[PDB]
Amino acid sequence: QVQLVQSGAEVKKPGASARVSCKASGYTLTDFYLHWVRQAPGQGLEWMGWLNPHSGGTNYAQKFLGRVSMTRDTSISTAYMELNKLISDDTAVYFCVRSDQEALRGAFDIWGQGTMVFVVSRRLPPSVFPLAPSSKSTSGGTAALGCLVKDYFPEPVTVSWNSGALTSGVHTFPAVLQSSGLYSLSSVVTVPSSSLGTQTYICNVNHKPSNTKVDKKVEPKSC
Amino acid sequence: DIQMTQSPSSLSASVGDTVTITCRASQSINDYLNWYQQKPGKAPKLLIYATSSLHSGVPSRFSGSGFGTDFTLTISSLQPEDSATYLCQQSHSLWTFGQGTKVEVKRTVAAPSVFIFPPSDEQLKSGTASVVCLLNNFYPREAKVQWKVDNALQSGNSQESVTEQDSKDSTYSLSSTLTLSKADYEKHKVYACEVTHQGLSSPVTKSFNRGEC
Amino acid sequence: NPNANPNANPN
Repeated sequence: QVQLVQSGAEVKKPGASARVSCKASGYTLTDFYLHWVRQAPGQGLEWMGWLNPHSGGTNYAQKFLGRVSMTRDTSISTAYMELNKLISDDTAVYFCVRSDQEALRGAFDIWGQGTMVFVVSRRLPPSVFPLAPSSKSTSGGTAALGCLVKDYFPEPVTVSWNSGALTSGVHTFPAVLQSSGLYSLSSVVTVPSSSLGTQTYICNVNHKPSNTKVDKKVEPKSC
Repeated sequence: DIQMTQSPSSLSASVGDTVTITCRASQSINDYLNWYQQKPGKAPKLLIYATSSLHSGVPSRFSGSGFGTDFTLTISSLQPEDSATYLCQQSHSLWTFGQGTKVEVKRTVAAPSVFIFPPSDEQLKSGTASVVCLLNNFYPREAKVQWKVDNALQSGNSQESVTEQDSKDSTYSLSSTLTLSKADYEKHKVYACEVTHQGLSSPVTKSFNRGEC
Repeated sequence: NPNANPNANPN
């Protein structure tokens, strides 16, 4: 179908530059204005500017003038955004998004999936501890288990279970800020209590800011 | 730049209710006003453009009105999958988004299932001990967790986090984590989380004895 | 109060 497909996350030091690519699929890139919009954690969306992919012309928000470049390669239907002189406040999800100036009066109908840009100076990889299932976490045929992801910085961690094969019943909680200034969260899942003897449950914790990954097998405890 | 504000910032309503969200612009945008739905971890989806036109695929439950600097999004016959943030956006002179209005969809009361997790041996090697209490799939969002260590009520050593509302069943889940020093943890026997909630006629206590796990 | 954004798509 009609979509915009973006490149993967960027981990950058302050003062560096972040590059995001955006590929048009199912429509002709040069037929529509291509916008960049970012969303910092806990905040609303912020329009950065647009690219005319036909002409190469642009219109940048004044906030980003001198810092942002929007370009494209029409031969591979791909647009690019580069943001220079990164600061911590640039940590955000960056979307490319098409507008329709005719039929939709400037509205934004096709959005990319977003690209995370992490501006990282200090970093601490997470400690990952099992939340073991037991009789104390079993209720009416259901057992709960999980992983505690403690003492990391900065955000975010992402957590999958069984390498993405287990998603039903997973709750990965919003992080809390500890008094230390480090973050912590838990990811939990409910499964049939009958499954504890035959299924293995492994939480996969990715902390891109520190380029670390931790897998932890969660086994039952004898209470 | 044109500034956008929305009111209220959050609201709660039952299935079948009609809710209205207002959007204001700092100067006139004629009818170049669009509405989007955003769920956590997703890109926004276009709902309405040019103040009142429904984008392809959007039910007539969604309605828009207004002009100049004042606009309304109306959701009639609210559905569970409507639990989300609704954002307005001007497209008259550059583009500006409102900060969003959070919409919670009420459902029948659902008491939490309660689960407790003792600290791992691996964490005890780090010098701390965290005990986790999970309250699963409940509504409404208000719940209280009280920690008790050998029947003494705790305060000041726990942290709580709540999930976003589920788009399918309209429930929440909640974690409460009690963190002690290892030295303090090893000096006590019974660890308990005591849960209260509209759906519970008396508190639910889950507990364990240290060393038994 | 005319809009300041483009009235046509690039094509």
